[PDB]
Amino acid sequence: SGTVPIAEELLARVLEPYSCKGCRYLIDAQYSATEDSVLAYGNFTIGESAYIRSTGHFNAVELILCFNQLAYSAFAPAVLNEEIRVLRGWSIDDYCQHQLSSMLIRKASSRFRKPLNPQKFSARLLCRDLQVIERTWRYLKVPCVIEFWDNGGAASGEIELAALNIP
Amino acid sequence: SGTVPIAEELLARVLEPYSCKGCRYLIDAQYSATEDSVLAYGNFTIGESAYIRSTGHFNAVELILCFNQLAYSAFAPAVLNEEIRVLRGWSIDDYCQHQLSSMLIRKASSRFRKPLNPQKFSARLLCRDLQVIERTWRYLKVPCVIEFWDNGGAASGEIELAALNIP
Amino acid sequence: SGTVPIAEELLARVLEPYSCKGCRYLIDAQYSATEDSVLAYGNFTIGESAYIRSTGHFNAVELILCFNQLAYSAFAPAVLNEEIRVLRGWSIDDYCQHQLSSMLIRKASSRFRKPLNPQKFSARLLCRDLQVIERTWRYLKVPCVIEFWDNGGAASGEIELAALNIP
Amino acid sequence: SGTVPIAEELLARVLEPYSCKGCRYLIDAQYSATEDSVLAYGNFTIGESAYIRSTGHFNAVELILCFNQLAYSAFAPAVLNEEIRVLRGWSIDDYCQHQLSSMLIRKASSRFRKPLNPQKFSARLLCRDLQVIERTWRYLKVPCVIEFWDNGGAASGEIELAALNIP
Amino acid sequence: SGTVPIAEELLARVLEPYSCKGCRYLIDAQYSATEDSVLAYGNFTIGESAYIRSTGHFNAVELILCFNQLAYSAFAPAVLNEEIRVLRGWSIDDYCQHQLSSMLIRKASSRFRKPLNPQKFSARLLCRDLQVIERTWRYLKVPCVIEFWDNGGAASGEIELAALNIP
Amino acid sequence: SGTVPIAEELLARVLEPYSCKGCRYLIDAQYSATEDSVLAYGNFTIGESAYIRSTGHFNAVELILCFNQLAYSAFAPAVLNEEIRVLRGWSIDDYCQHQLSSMLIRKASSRFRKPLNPQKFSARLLCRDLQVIERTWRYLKVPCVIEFWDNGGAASGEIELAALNIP
Ligand SMILES: CCCCCCCCCCCC(=O)O
Ligand SMILES: CCCCCCCCCCCC(=O)O
Ligand SMILES: CCCCCCCCCCCC(=O)O
Ligand SMILES: CCCCCCCCCCCC(=O)O
Ligand SMILES: CCCCCCCCCCCC(=O)O
Ligand SMILES: CCCCCCCCCCCC(=O)O
Repeated sequence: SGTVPIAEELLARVLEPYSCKGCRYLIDAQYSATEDSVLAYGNFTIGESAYIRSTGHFNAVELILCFNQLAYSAFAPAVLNEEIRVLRGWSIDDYCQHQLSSMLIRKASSRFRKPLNPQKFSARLLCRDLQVIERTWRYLKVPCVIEFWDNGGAASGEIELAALNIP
Repeated sequence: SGTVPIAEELLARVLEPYSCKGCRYLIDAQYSATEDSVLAYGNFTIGESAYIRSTGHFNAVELILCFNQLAYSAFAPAVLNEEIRVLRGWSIDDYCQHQLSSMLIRKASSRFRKPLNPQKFSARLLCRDLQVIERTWRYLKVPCVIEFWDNGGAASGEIELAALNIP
Repeated sequence: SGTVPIAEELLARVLEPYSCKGCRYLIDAQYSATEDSVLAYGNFTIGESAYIRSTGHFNAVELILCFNQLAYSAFAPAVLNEEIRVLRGWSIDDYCQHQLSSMLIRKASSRFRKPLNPQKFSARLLCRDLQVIERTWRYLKVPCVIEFWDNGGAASGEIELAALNIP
Repeated sequence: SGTVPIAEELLARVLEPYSCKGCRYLIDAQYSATEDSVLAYGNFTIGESAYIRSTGHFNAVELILCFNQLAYSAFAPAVLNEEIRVLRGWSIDDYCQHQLSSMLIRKASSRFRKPLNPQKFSARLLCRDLQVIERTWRYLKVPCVIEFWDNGGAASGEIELAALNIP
Repeated sequence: SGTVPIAEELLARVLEPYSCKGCRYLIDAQYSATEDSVLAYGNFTIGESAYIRSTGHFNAVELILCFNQLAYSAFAPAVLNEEIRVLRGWSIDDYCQHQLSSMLIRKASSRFRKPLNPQKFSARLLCRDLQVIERTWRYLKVPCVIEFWDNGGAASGEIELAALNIP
Repeated sequence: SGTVPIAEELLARVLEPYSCKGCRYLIDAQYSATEDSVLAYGNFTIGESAYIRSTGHFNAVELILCFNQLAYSAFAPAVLNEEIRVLRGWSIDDYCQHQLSSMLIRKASSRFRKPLNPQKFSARLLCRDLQVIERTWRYLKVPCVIEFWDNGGAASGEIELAALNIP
């Protein structure tokens, strides 16, 4: 690993958009960062779906939901301790103002094996080769890789984000 | 096209899992079917996210949410008028009992261009080469293709479903 | 890891060429796959050499023998669940017809430290950057990397395969 | 060349470990030797694989198998006529007691072009710069170079042996 | 890992420049090597600073000191068992004559989180893409990556070495 | 420049941690200061390494060692004449009690060209945009820039310090 924990209450701030909806599923997380890469791990629980009755399983909607929360979370301390080069110039204040409106999934790719236990599961996340793209929109493009597990069970994805304001 | 409409109140039954959560986004839909293929079109609106505060845009979570609703919906009249061969033996009664627990996204692939207007948008859906797979689980595998639009804007995906009970 | 197990009796089918000769040495295996990569782990035992009297150690012939069995095995479920892109179009039926005649070692590179216990040992295998080469022969070229251990002990190799029919 | 033949029945003694398994493939051989080098040539045939069903081709396992037999064979008369300096002190009696347990492949490197006819083929072998290494094990290290042919067809390798007892 | 241990007394020889100054801090180490890469792990203790009174913590000077010792150490057995290609032609005798004068840090990059316990800590080291550069000086350039830990605590660096004589 | 000299015997007090170890290398220094910046110049000599036998050159360990001494030294008169705003409230008495335990290198970045003559060399140092950071630790963060020269020869670095007590 080589990863430090992230303070709850940085998390709780970052994920308040979901918590004020009872949709925070990330219990705690640990990160590590460089000039151009972040690695994070998180532990999750799903009490109830906000959107459908009750599947009694994991869903694909919740994979995404958990990826968002972890990515959101993993980039917080990086930005704060100013470890991401391309993002120096953002305070954490900047980051939390640009969460909802300014950070987008461009393309994504999911795979599903043994259905995850929505109750106790975990994820590992790695975003790499971050690079800024100027034009008709100027965005930081963020290639990500995530993997879930828990009872066996696994899922994964390669998702590319766009983050809209920067630097 | 070559597609018939689907009665609301078949829809309303099928999508009640989302409606009882205020998360039905499919306004109406039209389908067409064969031995082994379904084509559907739908019109959507998103009043508010159930899960996050307010993005003011479309999300990836909602792409999936809309795909589910349309697929769910498109297969309803097919099963009822017994047009899907591999599914003859299901009443619509069977179908609605197997919605939540028995129908799953195996793998999926999303693409996003001009952000969709979450207020008034539409989708076109095509599932093809349905085929049953017996083994440690016996499922109908369902290769799907969907495309959204509205103001320009587009998104799309190739998602493979597993449906768990049948025939 | 992030790897699922492989059913014996898929194995037993795939490795029957060796078993009908009492030369199956792979006890069980676990794999993981992508568009263009496979990772597998296996556990081995050698009862007796088929070819020489008795060395009382591991040999280089048996390194190869074990690599073959694991590679053979690791690609089976990938092909079956159609996870390898370049190989979609093969059923598992195709695969088992092309095992003996159509899958070849082009070049290889071995290293040997602490002699492996031929009785209880294990391997880790990773094939990557698979790519098809058309010409006077049309083959899928398969760059592989394997490592053995057990009592300490280690061996390894970088072997390139050619698989002759496809796609 | 500049090479003398090797008596069958020296061969037959040396390769009995394989013959008692029906795995002797070296038909006859010729050698030449110096203080510190051996050159050998051999002619081979493979009736059937001992280990797999039937490939109908050459394999990599059999390349090694043939290298072993030829190396084993080429060093026999050298040791007997006491031509290898570092090995004087071994009778041929010593040599045949240390075959199985005491002679090992450290590292190896194979290349494969036109598939060899397993029925009628030949090899040329050259081991050079033999040198003894004392330590936690005391071995004679033996850098070797071999090349096969037959119908065209070629294969080759640079293999390093360790021989464990000496002098 | 996949790494063998390194004999103390190879270490003790290699690190004598520091030991004769009471500044050897590497207790033991394990390595693994290829044509062009070395991986090593080590365990350290710092009894007292040689240079300053007493900080009661880890320092940056000691990070470097430990990196040197581990790199010095990790390359020893590689060179001896002649596993590094570009360095074949050096005996270990060559290596120990070129330690002090001929091996240099060109550029380096350090990061520090939770202060390391100078008493019991460890490191992981990986040097890769070694390549020789001829000119006004002819050096082997050696891109390295190291990471420390122990009580939590972490530090890391990307340091590039120049080694001056070779091959 | 625009810099005043610093009295030896302020130096000698500040650097006693190194001198009592025969590791003071700063001969004399000159500084200049503002509300939030210090500039210093120093002249150095290295009699012998404390830690290794004898390289006959400059090392990276000694770059750091010299940076510490100069930074340590440059901040002394600033604090004394109370010129650093964020540090007013420290006497020089405070400063010398917090040297060893309370002043740390967070991250650092070194570059090396023409090897410095360890006998007669000089440095130029500039720390800027000092700013206090409250939290789980409350530190003054100190971004620094240093450059060495002497016979040509140059080295440089951007090092960030943390100073732990203040104000
Ligand atoms: C500046 C890099 C930002 C990385 C974290 C953003 C991840 C958020 C994922 C998108 C969430 C959403 O679409 O609502
Ligand atoms: C029998 C074919 C069923 C096709 C409609 C099923 C689509 C439902 C998509 C999965 C929804 C979910 O994961 O909650
Ligand atoms: C299509 C990729 C096939 C990968 C598995 C083939 C590995 C078999 C190794 C060669 C065995 C032999 O030479 O008999
Ligand atoms: C003393 C030199 C011995 C040279 C002949 C030994 C070659 C045998 C090759 C290894 C065979 C094996 O691993 O079973
Ligand atoms: C030939 C590659 C040598 C790798 C080991 C050298 C590492 C030594 C680091 C430099 C030590 C010093 O500057 O005193
Ligand atoms: C209050 C600012 C203090 C600036 C001088 C501190 C520089 C000391 C550098 C760190 C020395 C060490 O790690 O031992």
